[PDB]
Amino acid sequence: MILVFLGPPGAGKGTQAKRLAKEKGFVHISTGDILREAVQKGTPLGKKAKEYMERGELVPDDLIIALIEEVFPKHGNVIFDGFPRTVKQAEALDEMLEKKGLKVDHVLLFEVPDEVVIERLSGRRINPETGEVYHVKYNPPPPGVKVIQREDDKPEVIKKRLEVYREQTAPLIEYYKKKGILRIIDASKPVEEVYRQVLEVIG
Ligand SMILES: Nc1ncnc2c1ncn2[C@@H]1O[C@H](COP(=O)(O)OP(=O)(O)O)[C@@H](O)[C@H]1O
Ligand SMILES: Nc1ncnc2c1ncn2[C@@H]1O[C@H](COP(=O)(O)OP(=O)(O)O)[C@@H](O)[C@H]1O
Repeated sequence: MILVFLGPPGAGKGTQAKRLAKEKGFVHISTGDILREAVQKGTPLGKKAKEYMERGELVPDDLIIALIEEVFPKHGNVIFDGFPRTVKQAEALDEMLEKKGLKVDHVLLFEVPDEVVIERLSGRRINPETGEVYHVKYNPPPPGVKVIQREDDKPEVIKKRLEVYREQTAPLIEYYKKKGILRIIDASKPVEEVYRQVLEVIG
């Protein structure tokens, strides 16, 4: 089963993907996580992507399409988390899947208001060592766990990321509606409740 998680930054896509991957057996592909690793390792991809990421802009399509091809599994259960983010990316994904004899089975839209995701992003914290994601209110780190705030989780960058989502990524909702595989998740609820919706959609 191939899943696409679509929705604004901070909707909880990574959080749901990690739990679903562990409990139900999916490979989790997060373009955000992979890009951040590239920046940290100072690869040619990382050095180019950094400037876009830090300003809340999308990384150019050709770079992202290559990234995904590099980590594409042969078949089986996959969650695409934060990919595609543009129509060109969605077209490219369809092509990649086709050449592997695969197709997108469900696109889950994580529907949630901007005020909800602003609080989620502003309070998001990461353990730079384990990569585990926390939230200063909704999932605080335990005593003794050092965390950091991502550079792109600052207020002006959150604003830009949401504008970019509405401009370039939101059109994918109707792209996938036309194909008849879009399913709406209410992502404004607590983690367990969103997870049960995800499981209800995919069975
Ligand atoms: N599919 C993609 N296309 C273009 N840029 C991307 C893509 N995925 C991630 N990025 C870049 O990485 C940043 C953070 O990725 P994102 O998916 O928002 O991860 P997170 O939601 O955990 O912040 C984006 O704002 C953008 O700069
Ligand atoms: N349902 C939820 N309710 C409250 N906070 C959440 C929920 N899901 C995730 N979070 C927190 O919100 C932030 C964003 O979650 P994340 O999974 O990184 O979103 P995305 O991958 O869509 O950007 C994180 O700090 C996370 O701990």
